[PDB]
Amino acid sequence: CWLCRALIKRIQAMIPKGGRMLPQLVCRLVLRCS
Repeated sequence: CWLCRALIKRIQAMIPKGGRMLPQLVCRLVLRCS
């Protein structure tokens, strides 16, 4: 009478995630024109 321990380890595999590069430098940083 347990098994539920399997659903829990599942959440364990779904905890991943991140992202976030933010490459706006050259965009508004250059605008040399000259």
